[PDB]
This record gives sequence, C-alpha cells and structure tokens, in this order.
Amino acid sequence: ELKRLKKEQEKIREEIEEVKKEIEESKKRESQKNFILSLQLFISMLRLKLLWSRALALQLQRERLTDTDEVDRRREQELKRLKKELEKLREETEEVKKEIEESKKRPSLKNIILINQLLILVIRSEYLIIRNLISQLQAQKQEQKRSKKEQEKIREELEEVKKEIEESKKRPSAKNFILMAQSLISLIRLLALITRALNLQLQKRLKKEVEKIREEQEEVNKEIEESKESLKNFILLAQLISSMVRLWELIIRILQLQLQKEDELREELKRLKKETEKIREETEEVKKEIEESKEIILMLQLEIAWIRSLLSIIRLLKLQLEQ
Amino acid sequence: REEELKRLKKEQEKIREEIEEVKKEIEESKSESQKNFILSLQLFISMLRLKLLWSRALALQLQRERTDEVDRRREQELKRLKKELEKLREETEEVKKEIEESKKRPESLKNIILINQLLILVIRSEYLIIRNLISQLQAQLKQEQKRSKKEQEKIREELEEVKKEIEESKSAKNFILMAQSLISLIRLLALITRALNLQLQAQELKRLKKEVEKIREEQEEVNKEIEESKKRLKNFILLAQLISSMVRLWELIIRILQLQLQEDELREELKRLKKETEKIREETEEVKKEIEESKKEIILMLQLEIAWIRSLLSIIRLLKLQLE
Repeated sequence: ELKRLKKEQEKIREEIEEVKKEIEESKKRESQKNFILSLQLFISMLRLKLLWSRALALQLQRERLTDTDEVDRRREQELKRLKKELEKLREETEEVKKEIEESKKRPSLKNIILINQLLILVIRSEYLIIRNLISQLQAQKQEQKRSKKEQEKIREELEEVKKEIEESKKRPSAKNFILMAQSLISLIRLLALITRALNLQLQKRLKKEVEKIREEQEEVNKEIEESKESLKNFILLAQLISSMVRLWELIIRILQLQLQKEDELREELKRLKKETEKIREETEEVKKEIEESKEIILMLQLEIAWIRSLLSIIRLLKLQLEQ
Repeated sequence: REEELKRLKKEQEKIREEIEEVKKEIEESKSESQKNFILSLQLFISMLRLKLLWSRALALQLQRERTDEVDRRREQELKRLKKELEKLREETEEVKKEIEESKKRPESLKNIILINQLLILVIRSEYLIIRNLISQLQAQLKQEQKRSKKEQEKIREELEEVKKEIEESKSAKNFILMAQSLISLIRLLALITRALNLQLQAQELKRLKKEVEKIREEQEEVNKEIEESKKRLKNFILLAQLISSMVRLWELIIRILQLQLQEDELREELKRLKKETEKIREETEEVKKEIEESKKEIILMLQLEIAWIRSLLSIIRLLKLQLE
C-alpha cells in the first residue's frame, strides 16, 4: 500500500521546486520582499511535511515486519537520506531567517514580519520533532540534551514575539493576522508539548495543557468561521493552520495509547479513527474552498500541495491505527 | 571551421574501431554469467556507437548554422546516420531477447540482468532523441513526433515494470546506486523528447523545469552516496560515475533546449551552461584518470569505459561550440 503514497512525495515535490524556482527569478526583480519571504517558509514547511511523511512510513514498516533487521537495513540508509533533507531546510531556513532580521531595521506591513517569525518559530520546532524521531530509529543519550536547551530557545523567542502582538491586538481587517498569529502561537505552544512527548518516548500533565490549547484554538476557529476579497484568501491560510493544530493534537493523542500498550485502548482507537477522518474531511472541504479562488498566484499553489501533503500523512496515519 | 570539426570528426573514427574490435572480440568470446556479462559489453558497445552518432549528428547541426555544399552535405550524412541508427536498434532487440531467455533461468546475476534491462530502455529512449534531431535536420513529419511520443510511453511502462522488480528485491548497495542512476537518466531522456516535441509545436515547458529539478536533487542523493562508497569492485564504482555524468550531461542538454526555446536574462542562463559545460569536461577526465590508473571482461570493460570518456568529451566540445 505505502508505495502508493511514495509517489505523491515526488508529485508534491514538483510544484515545490518550480514555485521555489519562480521565487528567485522575481527575487531578482519592502512588501514584495516579505511576500516572497513568506512563501519560502511555506516551502520549507512543505518539505518538512514530506520528511515527516517519510518518517511515518518508516515506523509503519518498522512494525509490519521486525523479525530480523532487513527492514532495519532499508531503514538506516533512508534514515541518513531524510536526516540530510532536514539540514537542507536548516540552511534554507537560515537564508529567510536573516532576511527577516535586516527587514526589521527598516522604516499592515509591520505585522507581516511577526507572522514570519512565528512561521520560523514553527519550523524550528517541527524540526526537533523530526530530529528526535529520526534518531529514535538508530537505537533499534546523544540526542536528548539538544532539544532541552533548544526548547528554551524557541520559548524565549515565542515569549518576546507574543508580547509584541497583544501590544497591537489591543490597538485599532488585518485583525485576521491576529487569528493566524494566534493560531500559530497555539501551534507552537501545542508543538512544544509534543517534544515533551517525543523525549518521553526516550527518557500526563500535557493532556491538560493540551485541553488548554484545544478550547483556545476552538475560539479562533469559531471566529474563523464567523469571518468567512483580498484578505479572504488569507482566512483560508488561517484555516490551513487550524487543521495543522487539530492534526497535531491528534498526533499526541496517539502518543499516549501506545504507552498504555488491553481493550479500552480500542475505544480511544475508534475515537482517533473518527477524528482522523474529521480533519481529513475538513481538510478536503478546504481543498474545494482553495480551488475556487480563480503573488497571490503562487500562494494558492503551495496550499494545494500543503493539502495533498497533509492528506498523504492522514492517509498514512489511519494505517498507524491498524497497528 | 572544418579544421575544428575535422579533428573532432576524426576522433569519432579513432573510437569506432576500438568499439568494433571489442565487438569482433565479443562474439569471438561468445556459463550463463559469462554470456550475460558479454551482453552488457554489447549494450555498452551500442551505447558508445550511439554517442558517436549523437556527436556526428551534432557537428552537422553546427556547420548548418556555419555555401551550397552545407546543404548537399546534408542528405549525405543524414542517410549515413539513419542507416547506423537502425542497425543499432536491430542488435538491441536480439540482446533484449537473449536476456528475456536468461531471466527464465534462475543467480546473483539477476542484479546484472536487471541493469541490462535498464540499459536497453536507456538505449531505447536515446534512439527517439537522435531521430528527433536528424529528422529535424532533414525537415530543413507530424507522425515522426508521434512515434517518438508513442515509443516513449512504451519505454515508460517498461521502466516502471523493471522498476518494480528492483524494489521487489531490495556491494548490492552499489547495484542500486547504479540502477537508480539509470532510472533517473531514463526519466531524463523522456523529458528531452517531450521537450523536443514541444519545439515543433511552437508554455508547457514549466512542467519540464519541475521534473528536471526533481531529477537534479535525487541524482545528487545517489551522487553523494557514491562518494562515500569509495572511502570504505572499484570498477563497478567508476562505471557508476560514468552514469552520473551522463545525467549531468543530459541535464545540460535539456538546459540547452529550454534556452534554445525563447537579452541579459538570455546571457544570464546562457553563460551558466558554458560554465556548466566547463565543469562536466573536467569531471569526465577525472573518471578518465582512475580508469587509466587502475591497471577477462575487465580490460574489455576498461577500454570501453575509456572510449566512452573520450567520446563524451567530444560531445562536450561541440556543445560548448554550439553555445555560441
């Protein structure tokens, strides 16, 4: 079955490269900067999901057969391949990252920068999720410490960022930044708990910290629907993140049950299995809502790929439920 | 002009007999593995003869742009190439069968068999490109585009066919490095045809740039994997570096095509090719040294690999000379 998904990764990698190559042709030719600058992070996120998709396929086939290690053999080599693709974004992240710094040292537009920082803050964190999990397959402590110190370096950036937001959220359209910003803030806050979980897979309170994120993002999503021209494509962008939040809350929800792994965990299974569909449904509802919308030109391409890459993981995740 | 293109179209001969001697020796030498390795020599031999023709068909296109006799000479060589073109596609079908016979006999050689299956499809895809070039020269006709597009999808399914039986099996680490280096090269050749056919229609070429950049990265995945297999059979590795340079060369061919399509935006990506052409020339002679250094199919393998280096370099020059 999995090799069916192992085609879309190329198919998603397609518009990645051209819209990545369409980016720097016009990077030759203050707003258009950070419009270009944002799309690049979207791509660095798009590839990040493809890495995470291949990572999930590894665990899935890790469990399909594990009598001896010819399953592990095909694994350790691919473990290096995706380990590299991590750093190929780590460099690409650097480029955009420093083009955002010196973009601040210049005289709506001022708040676009903040979302990009938030965007980076998300990429920095999904990173360590992968690096953790990527290494948790060479073992089958030279990995724990880096995320502990780094989980501080994101939380320290995340603090200063969120304070420079409420400073203007109290102030006098672009209020839809607030939602996407708030949605990203909840995403980082939610993703911070997942690193606590992935390192617990190595070396309980988060189930309550999750419910804090849940009911808080629930109110952004309600406002999201209470708002559905120019910014109307930007609300769709926000509903994208909303699924990423709900998807990630779904991921940790799997991260408990296998710890407790003899029946009542098949009820949490059925629970997952439905909300597995519920996001993928709400995701494909977005897919139609994206399709309708006809720099903008290039944004909608990545979103479709952002959808497809997300669906491939959901399609790949519901198979982890059979596990 | 001809002085340059004569001292080039003399090295073409200087290679052709080194092939036909390896050739006359092949059937002279002709267990199962031995007669299987013999096949790969012929396939490699045919690959070489395809290169010389490919270079010969190029120099034509040059003098063309460079006299009544630049048109009388047209008919002359184009037929001479078309003859050699079809003589090539002959011998291939026979080898294709002899492998189809050996597959049914069970046995690490199924590696060596699988690579032979790829080489055929590589040869098969290269054919339609040379014809796309030669027929474009004698066109100086709607179905000639289509048979190339038709025999393309015929190779396409056989690629995935053989691609299945690759994963359905997966030292051996290198066979796949080499096998993947070929699959990519095949996926590259299919682009050039669809790119060439796009020339006759004259904005779809955006789909090409995508897939081209796709095959850029994945090739550099195998390219880097090859690099560390040297630091830890040596003949097998340098031969895999032969294939990787082909993917680079053909990448440049495609890059030349998409530029041949559509004044500093021109000169921008233009000198990139001329700069890229300079890179491939030395990389080729890098493989040349290690073959020339590393001194019974082995020697036949070597002289074949050397002649390929010399043959490829002649194409690099015409490409550089074409870039003006």
